[PDB]
Formats: sequence, C-alpha cells, structure tokens
Amino acid sequence: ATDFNRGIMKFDGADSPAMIAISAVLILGFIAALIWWALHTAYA
Amino acid sequence: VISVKPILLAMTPVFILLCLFFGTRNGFYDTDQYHGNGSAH
Amino acid sequence: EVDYNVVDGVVNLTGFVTMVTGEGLKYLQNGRAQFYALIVLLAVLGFVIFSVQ
Amino acid sequence: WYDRKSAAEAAQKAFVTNRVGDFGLLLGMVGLFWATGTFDFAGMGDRLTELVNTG
Amino acid sequence: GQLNAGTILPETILIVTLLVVLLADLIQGRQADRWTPYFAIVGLGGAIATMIPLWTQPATISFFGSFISDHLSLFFRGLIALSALGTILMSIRYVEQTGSSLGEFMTILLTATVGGMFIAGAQELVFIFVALETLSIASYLLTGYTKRDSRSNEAALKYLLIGAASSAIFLYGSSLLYGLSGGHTQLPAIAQALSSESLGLVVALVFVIAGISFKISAVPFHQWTPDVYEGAPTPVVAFLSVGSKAAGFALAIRFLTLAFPSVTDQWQLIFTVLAILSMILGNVVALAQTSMKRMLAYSSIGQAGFVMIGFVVGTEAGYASMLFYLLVYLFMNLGAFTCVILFSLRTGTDQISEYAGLYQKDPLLTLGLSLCLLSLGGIPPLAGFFGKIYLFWAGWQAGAYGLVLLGLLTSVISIYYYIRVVKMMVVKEPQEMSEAVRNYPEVSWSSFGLRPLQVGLVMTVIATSLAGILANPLFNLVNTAVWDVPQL
Amino acid sequence: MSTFPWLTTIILFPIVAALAIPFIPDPTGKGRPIRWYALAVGLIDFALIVYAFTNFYDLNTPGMQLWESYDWIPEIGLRWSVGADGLSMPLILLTGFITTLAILAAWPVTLKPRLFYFLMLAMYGGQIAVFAVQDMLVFFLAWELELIPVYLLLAIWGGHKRQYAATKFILYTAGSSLFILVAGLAMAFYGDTVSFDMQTLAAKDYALGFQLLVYAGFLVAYGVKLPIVPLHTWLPDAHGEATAPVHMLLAGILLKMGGYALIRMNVDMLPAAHAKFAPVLVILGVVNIIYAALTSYAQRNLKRKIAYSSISHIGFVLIGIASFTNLGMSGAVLQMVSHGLIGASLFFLVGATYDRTHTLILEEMGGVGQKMKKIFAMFTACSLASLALPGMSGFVAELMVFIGFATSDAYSLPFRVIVVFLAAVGVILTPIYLLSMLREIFYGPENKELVEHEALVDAEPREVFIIACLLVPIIGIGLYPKLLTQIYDATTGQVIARAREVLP
Ligand SMILES: CCCCCCCCCCCCCCCC(=O)OC[C@H](CO[C@@H]1O[C@H](CS(=O)(=O)O)[C@@H](O)[C@H](O)[C@H]1O)OC(=O)CCCCCCCCCCCCCCC
Ligand SMILES: CC1=C(/C=C/C(C)=C/C=C/C(C)=C/C=C/C=C(C)/C=C/C=C(C)/C=C/C2=C(C)CCCC2(C)C)C(C)(C)CCC1
Ligand SMILES: CC1=C(/C=C/C(C)=C/C=C/C(C)=C/C=C\C=C(C)\C=C\C=C(C)\C=C\C2=C(C)CCCC2(C)C)C(C)(C)CCC1
Ligand SMILES: CCCCCCCCCCCCO[C@@H]1O[C@H](CO)[C@@H](O[C@H]2O[C@H](CO)[C@@H](O)[C@H](O)[C@H]2O)[C@H](O)[C@H]1O
Repeated sequence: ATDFNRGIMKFDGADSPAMIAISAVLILGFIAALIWWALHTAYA
Repeated sequence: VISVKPILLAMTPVFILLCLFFGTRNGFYDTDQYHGNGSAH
Repeated sequence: EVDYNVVDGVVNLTGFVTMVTGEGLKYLQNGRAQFYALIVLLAVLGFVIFSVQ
Repeated sequence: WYDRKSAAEAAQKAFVTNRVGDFGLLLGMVGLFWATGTFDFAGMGDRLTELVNTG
Repeated sequence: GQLNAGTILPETILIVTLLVVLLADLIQGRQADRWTPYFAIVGLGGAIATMIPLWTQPATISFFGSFISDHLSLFFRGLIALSALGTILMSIRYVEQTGSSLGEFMTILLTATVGGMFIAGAQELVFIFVALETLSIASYLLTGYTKRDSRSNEAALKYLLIGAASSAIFLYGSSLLYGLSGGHTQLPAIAQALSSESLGLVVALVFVIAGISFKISAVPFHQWTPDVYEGAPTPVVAFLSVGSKAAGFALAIRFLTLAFPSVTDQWQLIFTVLAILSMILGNVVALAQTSMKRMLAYSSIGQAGFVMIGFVVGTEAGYASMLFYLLVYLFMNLGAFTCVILFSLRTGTDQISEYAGLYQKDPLLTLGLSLCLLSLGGIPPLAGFFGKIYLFWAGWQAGAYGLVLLGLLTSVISIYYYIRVVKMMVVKEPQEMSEAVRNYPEVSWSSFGLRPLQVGLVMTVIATSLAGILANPLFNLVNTAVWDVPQL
Repeated sequence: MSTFPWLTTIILFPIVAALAIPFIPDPTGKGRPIRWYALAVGLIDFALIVYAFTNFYDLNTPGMQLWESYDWIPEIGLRWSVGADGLSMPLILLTGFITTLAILAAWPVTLKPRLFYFLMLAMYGGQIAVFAVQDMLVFFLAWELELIPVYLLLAIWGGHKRQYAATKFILYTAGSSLFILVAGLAMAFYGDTVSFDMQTLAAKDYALGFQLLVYAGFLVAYGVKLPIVPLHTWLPDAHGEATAPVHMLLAGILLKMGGYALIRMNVDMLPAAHAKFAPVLVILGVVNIIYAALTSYAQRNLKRKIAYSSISHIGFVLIGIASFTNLGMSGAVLQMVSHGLIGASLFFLVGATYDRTHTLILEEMGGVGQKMKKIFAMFTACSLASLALPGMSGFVAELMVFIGFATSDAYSLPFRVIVVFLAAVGVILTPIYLLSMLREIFYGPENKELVEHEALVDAEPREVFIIACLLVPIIGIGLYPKLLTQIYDATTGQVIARAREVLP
C-alpha cells in the first residue's frame, strides 16, 4: 500500500480503509451492474 | 492470397542459423559489468 | 488499491482461514492417550446412534 | 531530443491527445461498418441515404 | 473343506526366514547382522516369487474355511511383503546405529509381516483376531524398540493403550457376530446366517469398524498415528504407514464385503463420514507440522481418506482404484521414508526447517524426496497423479461427487505442505541453508547399510516416477484382484 | 512421412532431452554446455514443428490433422490422442518460437543452470502437450504439468516476493485444474459411453443445466488461467517476480492455454451454455481491458505494470470468443498469438533494463535512454506494438474483434453500442500508461544517482536479435494478416457455424 503511494500516484488518504471500502463498492458494484445488465439487456 | 508455408520454410533455417550465431555474440553478461547471476534478485 | 486490498484480501483470506484450522485443529490431538480412547469410544457411540436413524 | 523533459511530456501529450480523437474515429468507423458495411467513402455516402430515408 | 497347505507357502517361507534369522543371531550374535538382512531380503523375495504360481490358480479356499488364496489376498500379501522388503532395506544402518540388535528387530518385523499377510486372506473370526493381534503386538514392540528414547517408550505405551482398546472393541464386535449368526465364525457363514439389518448387527458393525479404522487411521481413530510416527523408529513407521495400513485395508475389504453384505449402506455412510473428515483433518493439520515424521503421519491420514474414497464407492472400479493407490502409495511412501532415514542418518535431525539448502550437498536425496513427495501430492508424470486420477474416475462413475470434490480440494491443500519440503531442499539459498546442511558429511555409500539404502531409494524413486505412465500392467494386475470381491 | 508420430515426438523430445541434462559434462560450473544443449534442443524441436506444419498440415481442413491416438490405459479410457487443429497449430508454432527465443534469452542465468534448462525444456515439452492432446485426462495432465516447473522457475530465480508469488501461483492453479478434472469427468460420464476423446465429447448432446454447470467449472478453471479480473490476482505477483525468460513463456504461452481451451471445450463443446454465458464473457473482457489498463497505470513497479498490461490485452480475446462471428473468433486467435509475441518482447526488454539498472521503480531510472540507446529503441518499438499500432500485429486483432463484435446480430443494439464504446476506452488508456512509463524510465535528463551505482551498458547483439525475431512476425502479421488467419480460418469457420445453431 505504501509502495503505491510514491511519485505520480501520491494521494493522501488513498490506502485508508474507508476510501478503499467506498471505491470497492463503487467498482465492484459497477461490475455486478454491468453483468446483470448484460444478462438482462442483451439476448443470447 | 500468398501461402505462409514457403515463407516459414525459407525463414526457419535462417532463424536456426542466426540463433546459433547470435548465441556467440554476447558482450555484457559474460563480462564483469554484469553484477548478477541471471536471477532478478 | 481495490485490486491489492479487496481481491487479494479474498485470496489471502482463503489462504489464511485454511491455516488457522490446523493451527487450532492440531489441539484436538493433545498428547493424552486416555483422551484418544475417549474419542474412540465417543466415535463408536456416535456412529451407532447416527447409523440407526 | 529525449534528453529534454518538456519534449518528452509534449510527445506523450501529443500521442494521447491525438488518441482521444482516434477513439471516436475508431468508434464511428466501426459503427459505420455496422450500419453501412462498405468501408468505402462513396459506399457509405449513399448507403447511408438508403438507410436513413427508410425506417 | 479340505486343507490346502500349499497356499501358505509365502507365509511358511517367511516363518522359516524368521526362525533362521533368530537362530543365526542366537548362534553368532551381533556379527550375524552382516548377512541376515540379506537373508531376510531373499526370504521376502522368495515369498513374492512363490506368490506368482498362486496367481494362476482358482479361488482355492485353503484351510477348513479359514483362508482364501484368491488374487485379492495375493495382491495384499505381495504388498505387505514388499513393504517389509523396503523396510528391511531401510533398517540396516538405522537400527545398528542406535546400538540395538538387528536380528530381533527383523524377527519382530517378519512376525508383523506374517500377521499382515495372514490378515490379507482370512475367513475365521478367530484367525482374523489372531493375525490382527500378531500384527498389533509386533507393531507395539517395534514402536518402542529404541527403548533408551523417551519418545519411543511413550509412543509404544500410548500405542498399546489405543491398540488394546481397539482390539477389545473389535473382539466385542466379533463376539457379537459369533452370537448373532447362531454359532458361526466363518464370514460367508455369518453372511448366510444373518441377512437383515437390526440393532446389534449395527453395533457389531461399528465395533469392527472402530477396530479396523484404528489400523486405517481414520479421523476419530487417527490420534495414535502422529505420536507413534514421531516416537517410533522411522523404518517402523514406514512399515506402519504402508504395510500395516495395507493390512487394515485388506481386513476392511475382506470383512465388510463378506461378513456384512447386508448393511452395506450403513457402513458406506460410516466410511463416507470417515473419508470426508479424514481427508479434511489429514490435509490441514499437516500444514502446521514442523517435523517430517509428524507431517508424514498426517499426510498418511490424508492418503487413507483418499483410499477410502474408492473404498466407499462400492463398485469394481472403486476397489480397483483403492488397490492401485495402495500399490503406488507403497512406492512413494517408502521413497519418502527412505529419504527421511538417509537425512536423519547424516544430520541426526528431523525438522523440515533443517532440510534447507540440501540441493548442492546431497543431490540424490533431494531428487528422491522431491519425486516421492510430489508424487504424494499428485504431480502429473509421477505415480500418485495416476492413482488419484483412478480414485476420482471411480467415484465420479458411481455418483460420489462431493467426495471427489473434497479429495481434489484437499489434494490442492496437500500440495502446499509437500512443496514446502521441496522448497526447503531445492529453492532455499546457499546463504539461507540450515545448520544441519552446513555441517553435512561426505556422501559415502559404504559404511554398513547405506548401499541397501541407496538401492531401495533408487528402486522406489524409479517406481514412483516411471510407474505412473507404465501403469497399464499395474491396472491389469489390480483389476483381476477385484473379481474376488463380492457384489463388485 | 505422414505415418510418423509427429506431435508425440514434438511433445516428448524436449522432455527426453531434458532427462539428459545432468549427464552433460560441465567443469566450469557456469552452465554453458547446458545452455547450448538447451538451445540446440529448442531449435531442433522448432524445426520439427515447422517441418510437420509445412508438410503434413493442410490449411483447408477444418477437422483434426496430424492425428495420432495410442492406447495408454484402456481401463479408464486414457488414450494418448494428439492432434493439430486450427485452434492448435498457431499456438503450437508460437509455443515453439517463443520457447526457443526464451531459451536463448535465458542465457545470463548462472545460479542453477542444469535445473533451469531442465525446467525450461520440461515446459517446452508440456506447453505443446496442452495444445496438442485430444484426450481430456491427458489435457488435465498436461495442464497440471506446469505446476512444479513454474513454481521452481519462480521461487529460485527472480524477484524478492518470489516465494509468496510461487506459493499463490501453485495453489491457485492447482485449485483451478481441480475444476478442469471435475468438468472433464462430468462431461465424459454423461450418457452411456465413457469416451474421453475431445471430439467425441464435442459430438455429444448435453442438456442445459448440465451444460451450465460444466461451463461454470470450465469458466472458473479458464478464468484463472486466462486472467479474468475477479480471478486474476495470481498474475501480478507471479509475473512481477519472474525472470525475463520465465515471464516470456509465462505470459506469452501459458495465458493462451486457457483461451485456447475457451474455444475448444467451452464454445466447441458446450454451445448452449456459451450462448447463455457470452454476455458475461463480453463484459468480463471489457472489464479486463479497462481495469487492467488502470492498474497498469497506477503501478510504480515495472514488471507488475507490464504484467497488468498482459492482463489487459486478453479482454479482446474474451470479447472475440463471446462474439458469434467468424471475424470475432479470428481476431481472438489473432490476439492470443500477437499478444504472445508483443508481450514476450516486452518482458524480455523489461528484464534487460532491470539487469542493467538493478531497479524496477519508475521513481528511480530517469534518463536511462541516454546510455542504452538500443534498449530505448527496441522498448519504444515493442511498446508501440502494444498500443495496437497499425502495421504491427496488435492492431489487426483488436480491429477484427471490434468489427466482428459490432456486426454480430445475435446481441441487442444498445448492448453492442455500450460494449464497443467501453472496449474502446482502452484505446485511450493503453498509450497513457505505456507512454508515461517510457517518459519516466528512458526520457528526460540522466539520473546521476543511478548512473553512479550501476553500469548502464547498451544492448548485446543477442538481445537485439531476440527483439528483431519477435518484431519480424509482429510487423509481418500486422501488414498482412492472412499469413496467420489462413492457418485457422477453416477450423474457426467450423466452430462459429457449430456455435450459431443455438442463437434465436
Ligand atoms: C476460484 C476458485 C479457484 C480455487 C478453488 C480451490 C481452492 C484451493 C485452496 C488451497 C489453499 C490451501 C493451502 C494453504 C494456504 C496457505 O498455507 O497460505 C499460503 C499463503 C500465505 O503464506 C505465505 O506463504 C509465503 C511462503 S510460504 O510456504 O510461507 O513459503 C510467505 O512468504 C508469506 O509471508 C506467507 O504469508 O497464502 C496464499 O497465498 C494462498 C493462496 C491460495 C488461493 C486459493 C484460491 C482462492 C480463490 C479466491 C477467489 C477471489 C475472487 C473474489 C473477488 C471479489
Ligand atoms: C470504473 C472503471 C471501469 C468502468 C469504466 C467506464 C465507466 C468508463 C467510462 C468512460 C467515459 C464514459 C468515456 C467517455 C469518452 C468521451 C470522449 C473521450 C470525449 C469526447 C469530447 C470530444 C473530443 C469533443 C467534442 C466537442 C464538444 C465538447 C462541443 C462541440 C464540438 C465537439 C463535438 C468537437 C470498469 C468498471 C470496467 C472497471 C475498472 C474501473
Ligand atoms: C514463427 C511463427 C509463425 C510464422 C511467422 C512468419 C510468417 C513471420 C512473417 C514475416 C514476414 C514475411 C516479414 C515481413 C516483413 C518484415 C518486417 C518488414 C520487418 C521489419 C524489421 C524492422 C526493420 C525493425 C527495425 C528495428 C528493430 C530491430 C528493433 C527496434 C528498432 C527498429 C524498429 C528500428 C506464425 C504464423 C504462427 C506466427 C507466430 C510466429
Ligand atoms: C539405464 C536404466 C536405468 C536408468 C536409471 C536412471 C539413472 C541413470 C543413471 C544415473 C546414475 C549415474 O550418474 C552419474 O554419476 C553421478 C551421480 O553420482 C552424476 O555425475 C555428476 O557429477 C557431478 C555432480 O554430482 C557433476 O559435476 C557432473 O557433471 C555429473 O556427471 C550424474 O548423475 C552421472 O554422471
């Protein structure tokens, strides 16, 4: 986590558990939304 | 449409002979400039 | 951060909760022979009870 | 002149900023082969008219 | 019936070999230890060589309803004799190095071998008991043979406790089978005299299953195995993990298919529970063992669960998968214990951490223990991959999906603690090697018994690597030993 | 020859030759006769591969060619059934080519050279065994054949977090080949035959519900091997801590099995479940592309950045599999060959610049391109090949995947719109990371804190030869794609016509 916070990717509070949790639910919820949408919108 | 087989059959002995030649053409790892053993640690 | 924490947390947690059940399942074998024969006789009783309904 | 830093950032910015348009050139190219199906300027000039005048 | 004493000629040759080894060490003493290991090897080879004319015979029930000389008992007799042959090839330098006598050791070991080989075909309840306690008492005496060690004395005491309790439970089951069938002691007569499940037949079944699963080391009866394999001499625990377990499985196939072909769903549910929880607790507690002998004990419990997968299916291919896995498990486990012997003879240690950096010192030992432990893990070109392939092929055939899935999952778990030992021997740096490998002796196969050690190691490694791809004669040899099992 | 056992020789000759590795005399200890023997065995096996291809492989036959079927164990249906299809022969040729180049690129190793070249030849015979065999149990055997070789190539050579990487790799890949064996046993015990041959298992008629379960098991087993982003985290550890030849044949070939077998036993075997799961595969390929491009951008390590780029470039393979057109499948096979070449060139160059600069962090290694000019030139060329640049083989496969997916009338119109919109933001995202790392690693003024400690020597002629041998088929296929497509356009034309019989 500290090895990712160096140089260009350097943001305060990026490896915090609250930010990791909200980014996790955002990313993986868009994954699950895209998968459910593909199973529903696309036919075959 | 041209075939891949004469191209491949004409390029593979060149590939084999140039592999056997360019094995003998190294000049960094066999010298003292390289401080290692091939492993990346 | 999501990739290194959450998905690798599921992977390392799968590898971790299979390590603490055997660092905590080895205490079932505790060095006492009379406890071992007690486990043998409890097994006899439990297998008779479960083999008849 | 890769020894300069401003030339480096300018070259990367030029490739990525042209690629922001190549995204979209590729999108319209793929979508015009999807709609028309010619990959030809005069082909999707008038087959687009045959399409859009119909339903 | 009619007495057929030509059947017992393997065990007769081995009893005569026992008597010659004992009389030679009484006549000549410790200087009889220079040739009597090779005589015991020739006697075991003669027993296996006399099993070859018996393989081309009918079923020929030998004594007055007391012995079956079919291909299943011949396979198991050859398996127990090969286990003792590898054990004698391992215990020449190890027993002499402890200051103990080798001839008395070899006679107790050959008594355990004739007990197992008499278990392998046995119809009388009393012959089952007498052969089972010949094997049991010889195993208790072999367990605490190094009696100056506190761990061997403790292992022998807590092995005799658990074994005597399991023997008396087995005997209560055998007495209940004698009473329930009227007055019969032969297993087909018991099968004919009772043919329906009842309270009392289930009791005798579970009592006998406890006495058998003591030898199998199934999971509620496994608890003697880590202490015994940590405490006893290492060739003794090699024999206990191969030949004693093969004798227990011979007893299970001989008993549950002959004496109980009526409660087959009940003991199949029992052995399903035994297999499931044996695979689980055998493959996840070996992750935390830091000694090689204790890790091999828990791995042996896991392998017993893998064999019970094929035992619990109840088809011809399931019994064949069990037989083939016991056959290849002989090779891989005798090779692993041969490497444990050869490392403890040169370093005097047993911890897995002390194996670190062995690649440049002893390359043959790392090749041997790597090939045998990866064959135990299920790595493709070796024998245990094909054994597990047959064990899961027969087990997906008769719908046992959960057992095959659990066996594959616990084999994946098994890969970790085998590859930890392979990582210690092969992966670890020269600057990260251990204190036992820094002070490693010169590799010399000429002291007293290190050349039989190297011969047994080379033979078991060539077997456990080459005989996975050459398994079709082994498949043919195994699948004719299954036609002598009732109901197939 | 045509009666000679060709693919059996191709598989078994590197293994049999690797068994003669400890008997090679080597007094100096550095392992030069061993590397020359391994290079000779690799070149001889590649010559036999191309001889069997140019003589006994017919480009207009959709069925199996170079067919051998020997009887291994008749009790369980175990047969040594090998064969060369259109899905197999470009990957067999690519395996021979990349493994010979990786053996040649493996030349700086002096740690344990006998064991190293034994494992590389035991992977050479065993990689082709995955693409070649037509038996499902031998497929599981050859699939698990790379458990211990890649473990020991990971754990002895390369990386500081190499032991955790090798441990996670071997446990993860073993737990997925679990599902390989489960699905093969399930679909071979279906009906009243126990034929384990892959053609006969494709010829069966499985009901839906069984097909969905076997597809779920195969999908777990291949979404581990092919990097699918929920199941991909073995790869950045196992590829960011590997030496350059091991990484070359580790993401040039081993990612392509599992992606070869996504066609062989998920599309060609279970089409009724492929028609149900293909929107999920399309979305997972899109998420592969975008997710792994973003994690390539955020990586400050070099090897993990290129590993994540290798995850990103197989999303187009997934989209081309789950698109039901001939051009989509053809672009998927073209991507699994082109990314093999392009990626192996990138991993070799990353290993070369790490052997020179002794660091992987982009915050170090400043103006490195002033001192290694040939590594800068080759790295820029192969990075441009990764950006789907036309005239090189990375663009043609991606364009064919885009066109073959968007013209696939099996899907709805907003689905195709949203997917080809989202699959095209990787067209932006790949120059972002792959030129920021070029700008940060080679461009700018010279990092004098680095050049004081390390000798920044330029490329050997052998390294320039390896990158030129990788870049000749890349440019030669990107300029004329029918050099490669003509190898597999028949068989894929057999596959899609077999898979379009389920769609409404
Ligand atoms: C998708 C299904 C595919 C698989 C199905 C079957 C599962 C197989 C289970 C096998 C695991 C049991 C072996 C014991 C593990 C162990 O000991 O720990 C070993 C190390 C920890 O020790 C580490 O080990 C290193 C070395 S070592 O031996 O101590 O050498 C050491 O350096 C390090 O410090 C130490 O922490 O942990 C691991 O790396 C285990 C990784 C194995 C992962 C199993 C599959 C996980 C699937 C997750 C899917 C995620 C998707 C969800 C996303 C939203
Ligand atoms: C999260 C992430 C992802 C997702 C993604 C998505 C969400 C993306 C989107 C993106 C976006 C959505 C894209 C967009 C694009 C757009 C473009 C890029 C722009 C353009 C503009 C132009 C260029 C201009 C125009 C102009 C105007 C302004 C005015 C008038 C004139 C003109 C027209 C010229 C996933 C899940 C996979 C996973 C990982 C993470
Ligand atoms: C093996 C194999 C096979 C085959 C291939 C072949 C067929 C190839 C072709 C080829 C062609 C027939 C060729 C054409 C053309 C060529 C080009 C034209 C080249 C170019 C080169 C350049 C000149 C380069 C340069 C340099 C480099 C070296 C590095 C960097 C820098 C620079 C860029 C400067 C296949 C199919 C399976 C695929 C894969 C592989
Ligand atoms: C033929 C049918 C039976 C097949 C049996 C399979 C094993 C084949 C024979 C292997 C035994 C001969 O082994 C031979 O001697 C030793 C083993 O001490 C090793 O010899 C080795 O010595 C040292 C390392 O120890 C090296 O520096 C040397 O280059 C190498 O020759 C080799 O392995 C081989 O040279």
